[PDB]
Amino acid sequence: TVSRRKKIAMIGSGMIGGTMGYLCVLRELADVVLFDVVTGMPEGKALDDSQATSIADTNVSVTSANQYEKIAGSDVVIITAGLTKVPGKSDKEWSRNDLLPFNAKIIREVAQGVKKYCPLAFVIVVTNPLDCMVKCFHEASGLPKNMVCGMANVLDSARFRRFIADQLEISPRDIQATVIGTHGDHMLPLARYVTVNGFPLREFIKKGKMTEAKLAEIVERTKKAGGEIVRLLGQGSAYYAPALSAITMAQAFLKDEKRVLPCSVYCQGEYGLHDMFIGLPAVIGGGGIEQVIELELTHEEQECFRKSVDDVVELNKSLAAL
Amino acid sequence: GTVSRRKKIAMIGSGMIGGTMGYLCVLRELADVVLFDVVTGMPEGKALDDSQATSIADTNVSVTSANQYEKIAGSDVVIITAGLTKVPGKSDKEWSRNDLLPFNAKIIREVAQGVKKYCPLAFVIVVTNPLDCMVKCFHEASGLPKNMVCGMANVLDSARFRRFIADQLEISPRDIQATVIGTHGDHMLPLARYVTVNGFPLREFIKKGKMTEAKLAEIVERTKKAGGEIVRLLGQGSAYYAPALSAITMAQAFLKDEKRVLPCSVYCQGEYGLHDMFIGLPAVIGGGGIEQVIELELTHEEQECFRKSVDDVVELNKSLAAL
Amino acid sequence: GTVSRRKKIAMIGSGMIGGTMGYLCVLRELADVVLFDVVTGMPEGKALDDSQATSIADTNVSVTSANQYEKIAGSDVVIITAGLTKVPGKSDKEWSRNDLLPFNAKIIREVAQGVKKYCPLAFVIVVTNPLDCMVKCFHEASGLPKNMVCGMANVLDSARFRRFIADQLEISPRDIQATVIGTHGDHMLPLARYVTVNGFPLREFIKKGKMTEAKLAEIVERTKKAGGEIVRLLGQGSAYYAPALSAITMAQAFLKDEKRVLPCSVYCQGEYGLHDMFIGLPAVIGGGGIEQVIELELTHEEQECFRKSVDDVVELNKSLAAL
Amino acid sequence: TVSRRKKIAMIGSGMIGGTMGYLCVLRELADVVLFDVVTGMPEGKALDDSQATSIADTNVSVTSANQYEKIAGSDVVIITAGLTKVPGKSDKEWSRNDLLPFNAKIIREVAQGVKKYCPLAFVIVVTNPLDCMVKCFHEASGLPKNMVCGMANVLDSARFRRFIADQLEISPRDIQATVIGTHGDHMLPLARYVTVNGFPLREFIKKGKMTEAKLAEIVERTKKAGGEIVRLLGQGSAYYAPALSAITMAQAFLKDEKRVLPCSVYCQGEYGLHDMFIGLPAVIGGGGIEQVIELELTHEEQECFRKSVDDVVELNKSLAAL
Ligand SMILES: NC(=O)c1ccc[n+]([C@@H]2O[C@H](COP(=O)([O-])OP(=O)(O)OC[C@H]3O[C@@H](n4cnc5c(N)ncnc54)[C@H](O)[C@@H]3O)[C@@H](O)[C@H]2O)c1
Ligand SMILES: NC(=O)c1ccc[n+]([C@@H]2O[C@H](COP(=O)([O-])OP(=O)(O)OC[C@H]3O[C@@H](n4cnc5c(N)ncnc54)[C@H](O)[C@@H]3O)[C@@H](O)[C@H]2O)c1
Ligand SMILES: NC(=O)c1ccc[n+]([C@@H]2O[C@H](COP(=O)([O-])OP(=O)(O)OC[C@H]3O[C@@H](n4cnc5c(N)ncnc54)[C@H](O)[C@@H]3O)[C@@H](O)[C@H]2O)c1
Ligand SMILES: NC(=O)c1ccc[n+]([C@@H]2O[C@H](COP(=O)([O-])OP(=O)(O)OC[C@H]3O[C@@H](n4cnc5c(N)ncnc54)[C@H](O)[C@@H]3O)[C@@H](O)[C@H]2O)c1
Ligand SMILES: O=C(O)c1nonc1O
Ligand SMILES: O=C(O)c1nonc1O
Ligand SMILES: O=C(O)c1nonc1O
Ligand SMILES: O=C(O)c1nonc1O
Repeated sequence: TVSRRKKIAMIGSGMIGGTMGYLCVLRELADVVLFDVVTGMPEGKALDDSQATSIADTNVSVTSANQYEKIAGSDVVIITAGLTKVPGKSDKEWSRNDLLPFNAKIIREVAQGVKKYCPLAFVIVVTNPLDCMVKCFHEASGLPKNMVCGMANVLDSARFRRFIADQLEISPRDIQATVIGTHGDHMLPLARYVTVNGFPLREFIKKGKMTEAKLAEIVERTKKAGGEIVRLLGQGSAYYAPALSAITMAQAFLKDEKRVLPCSVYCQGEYGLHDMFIGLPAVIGGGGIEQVIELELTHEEQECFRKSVDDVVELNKSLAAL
Repeated sequence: GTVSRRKKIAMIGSGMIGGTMGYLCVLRELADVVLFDVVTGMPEGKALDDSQATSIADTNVSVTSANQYEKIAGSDVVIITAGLTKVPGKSDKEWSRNDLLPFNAKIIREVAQGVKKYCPLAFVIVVTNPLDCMVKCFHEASGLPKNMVCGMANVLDSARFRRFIADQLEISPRDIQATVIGTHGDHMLPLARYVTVNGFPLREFIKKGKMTEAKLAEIVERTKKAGGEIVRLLGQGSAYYAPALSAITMAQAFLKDEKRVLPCSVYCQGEYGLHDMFIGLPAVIGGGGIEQVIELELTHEEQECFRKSVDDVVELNKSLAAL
Repeated sequence: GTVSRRKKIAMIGSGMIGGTMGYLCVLRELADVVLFDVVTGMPEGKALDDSQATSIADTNVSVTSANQYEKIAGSDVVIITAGLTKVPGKSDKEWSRNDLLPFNAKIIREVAQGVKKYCPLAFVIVVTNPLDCMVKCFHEASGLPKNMVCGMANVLDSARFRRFIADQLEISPRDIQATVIGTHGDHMLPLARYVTVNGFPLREFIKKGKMTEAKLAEIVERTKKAGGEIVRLLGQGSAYYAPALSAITMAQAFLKDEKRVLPCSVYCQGEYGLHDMFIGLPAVIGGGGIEQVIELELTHEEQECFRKSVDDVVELNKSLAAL
Repeated sequence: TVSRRKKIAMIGSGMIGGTMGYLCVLRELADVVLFDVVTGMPEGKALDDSQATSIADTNVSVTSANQYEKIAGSDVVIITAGLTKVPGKSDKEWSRNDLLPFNAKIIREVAQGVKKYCPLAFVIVVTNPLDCMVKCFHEASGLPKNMVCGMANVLDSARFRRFIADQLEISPRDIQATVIGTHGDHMLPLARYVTVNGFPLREFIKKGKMTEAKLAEIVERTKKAGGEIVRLLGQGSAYYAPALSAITMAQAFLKDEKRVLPCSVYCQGEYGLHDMFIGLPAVIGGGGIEQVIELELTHEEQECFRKSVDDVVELNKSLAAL
């Protein structure tokens, strides 16, 4: 075989892992390995997803595994391995930060597997607490700084954009709305940078297409979106938009698209941040994280951002203290 | 002042398959979506998740949830997945689509009243098991035209048949034409004789050593057991990815009048000598609904098998009337 | 008995752009296609070529040719490319869209009568140059609603603006929002101040050294001269690939009610203080046709430029009445 | 750049070359190099096609060239370089065989360029007389037998399928109709192998959905399709379906799809043919031509096939005698 297919390993074959494998089948993006510690269920997802290639009229290989040697040769690795909720807690008390002691353990295990079998892969961490887990994976795996990132802000921005799109009655394709920062209650939806095909939202508000109170409400909804879905589902958390967000990132790498997709990235001076990962606008291409966009935040915005930073910083301190 | 309105598909049942189909509509920007279910909460969680996905897919369709049939009014297509997947008490090995009869007949008749009242002009695709029995139940309970009601099953069965063959021949499933007809159950009939590689009979490939007769037979058996295998491996519910895509592919064939050949459970009126019943047959789906029902020249042997398939639907239909 | 009919797009003019748009309809299975032209023979050659392509694309739409307006009846959308691309006698360097006025005004008025008679309910997209002048000419000659007629131009101009910026910043054009408004000609206005990278002002990228002001200006000039450069390089006719995609993108926004922001020549009724004329402005295209006309808070400087753009269309419209 | 984009070189940037570059832009299939001996026009096509990426929201590089070093690193090379008609002749007398003395020269030039700058590419010859030209390119370039093929039968089959699809009122996706043999008047539309999703056409005829006379007519139309389009266009020949046919082949290689796409391939015993290229059913994947399907032709079919073979054989004799 002179021209081999792209290969993506889904470390974690739950709701998101399986849905991402499905997206690969639909777009014929790459061969898929549905890895997981659970036996049985992954083979079931693998069979379901592979059988879908017939109807999709595409041809990629979807298999399951529980041995890390199976992910060797992966171009991309998307990690969803972990718990979605704390055993016992109610949905009313769902908190991403509480998954720390449970998932760090899992992420470290995965890091060792990747370091050993596919150290040249581009890694996309999904597992929560996202920003903390990406840093955890980076340290444990030893992979280059530009080849590791966490999917979060693309999802947050998707919500931000959809809400605005509904109000303005314009397609979300033409709404540029970005959320940066830690993926949690202190994420920062950049209201001042929201544009309609480049045109500042401020101009649409001055014309009565949206009220300042509605924008504020949309900014709040964006932050609460994840918990809202957790509350409404009853079982687990969001997986459709999250799966597409991660795959969109994977494709940007695979096809060297150079798409601007906000994701938790390694900081070396940007925004005055050092030795940590946090959500920021970035460009993803064949070189991994090729650009970290440094925006000129206002003082008011810097305060909000600093609080968002405190969250990861304390989260990372708790991680170390274990 | 909208002159050009988007297509609308109501998903009656917002479980694993319903939500996945809504996701598909988002990705292809196929149609606005209504995720209907008797359960409140979950559907809206699905609607939010799927609608938020439009942003990343850069498409624009509306995805909302509902628990009131008035919401499905105007739907161009209705795909029904409402129903149980497994019978409480039964082991995974004991899983049988037929045991679902007394639980889902009730549900399908309710849905029938809802469609009859709010969107009687829709093209209806039943998915709920026992499929062939449920489609017939929906059709008589709803009163919709015979060419506007069908059941999704054989597209899924054929997909498996095709994927298995494709793997063995090292050829894309796009170029494997393998068809399964009959009742969606243990007596479904994978038409081994009609398997082709871009029109070239499989037997020529076998004669040339590409694969053996024994493997063909192994694959035929595997096709029949595919559902239960996944039920066993998942440990919860049943398949939904391929099922959702099968149904949406049929829905799209209708919406865009593609005239695709997609085997599904259809109303019989003389084909293969059958009357007043639904069963899997190769059909052509287009803007006119089920536009053609292909009647294949089956051999006596295949007829023997097909009759066992019919016996099953006939029995189920009897068990239904016996309620 | 077809309940769900495919969309229908009539291509008035089956030259380079018309045929390419039909090709696009085939690939996306967007709609049935009618390749209309006064010339006989060539259009049918295009129809055969494009229809045969459906097989390889595995899609199913109808592509036919015509020379009689009765054939475009029922069209949901009409894209007009009928007209000359260059003036015989003129050198390539002398190429100017304005010189096409006396040759295409005649053609556009004929097409107007055809649409008025056979498919007056269509969403019409004019492409023929001089664009802004031709769209206005079509609108008054046809009598169609003001929200159902527009001209494709600025989407193409913006595409160039975006591609140039994208190359310099090493970012996909998907994430570059660069817009051009005004008359489709040497006085078009690439809005440098409104150029963003996913909403982030370009000036921040310039301030950080990613690219210089001089390059921005070089690109602004390049955007204006793009058409003539291609005319010069091709040596025959003018651009058609990006043009065809620009028009089909607008057509799709209408057909599937996507509500996309696509700058195009639209009917003015007070925006920027303009009345009874068409000119390029950012607009929102959906199922209601031109659903929104965005009026940007232009600075005096940008207003000065925009006024020169308006002066051009006003002059052309005068030259037209003077016929 | 860890993950580089696929690269396709269009040797010949005329109607087909440009249209293929356009398809790459639409599908984001690969970066495109529009090569040609003509200067000016290719840069115009390159600009037009690249500008289309913005509207398509894709990101690939489309450039032009007239120096072979520019095609270095190409994964695929599609050759359309050549004349479409004999200078002076009327459209009434159009014949693919007459382009021989004009295009062999051109194909040999291209062979030297490919051999030198991208010998590891998968080559798809389009230039006519197709079957003769593929053999000409193979001999001159020295590329492996499985990495060189000629696009023709996919186009012929597309016509065959479309005509049948219209009559049966079924999508061409579900019509399997194949044409094999030399791309010319003696091409062989395999009427006995036409199926509707695997179901023999014979069964649809017995049911009155199509008449035997209509099938015969469709078989004739298929052979005459190319000349018909030449007659109707006035300028050149077909390019839309031809461009999609070649790109579909290129994609099958690039993404290792293993699609059954009839194309002129190297024969080593198949159908009793030796040292020549001719249209036959084949599977295209990452290994190039991975399979040559040998069908059990009836005696009647073998006669027709042998005449089709005679055509290339004599064509190849004329090539040698130059
Ligand atoms: N960043 C974001 O925006 C975002 C969005 C949604 C969910 N998430 C997070 O994604 C994660 C997965 O969500 P989900 O819905 O797919 O959950 P899920 O429970 O459906 O799947 C998680 C899977 O991880 C597997 N797993 C556990 N330990 C493992 C190990 N050591 N190795 C391999 N696999 C292991 C489990 O068996 C399970 O199948 C959660 O931690 C969730 O909080 C993040
Ligand atoms: N034909 C086929 O090939 C095929 C393939 C897979 C599954 N199925 C069948 O499809 C059905 C759905 O499968 P699933 O995986 O989505 O199951 P699921 O359990 O995930 O979802 C079924 C949904 O139906 C809803 N429901 C129940 N009663 C209802 C009512 N009266 N009105 C509206 N909604 C109601 C439930 O609340 C639930 O959300 C099952 O019966 C299954 O056996 C058929
Ligand atoms: N708005 C833009 O941005 C833009 C971009 C490119 C080209 N254009 C303009 O688009 C037009 C078409 O460009 P093209 O490349 O397709 O040109 P073309 O010469 O290839 O095709 C124009 C076609 O119009 C046909 N035609 C002439 N009179 C007609 C009539 N009365 N009825 C029906 N058809 C008639 C011709 O026979 C010819 O086939 C030109 O006027 C060109 O200047 C505009
Ligand atoms: N196999 C098939 O099914 C099929 C179908 C259609 C056309 N064709 C053949 O494809 C070829 C191209 O068709 P087209 O419509 O694109 O023609 P075209 O005239 O539009 O383009 C051919 C291009 O080849 C270029 N060229 C000439 N000599 C060259 C050289 N030495 N190096 C590089 N480029 C050179 C020309 O400058 C011209 O731009 C013709 O020979 C035609 O007969 C084959
Ligand atoms: O943000 C979400 O929707 C989410 N769901 O599970 N984890 C998350 O971060
Ligand atoms: O066929 C299947 O996979 C299936 N799963 O649930 N019902 C079915 O028919
Ligand atoms: O802008 C162009 O490229 C163009 N080509 O022909 N007319 C035009 O406006
Ligand atoms: O077959 C065709 O259409 C053709 N057109 O130009 N050369 C050919 O072979």
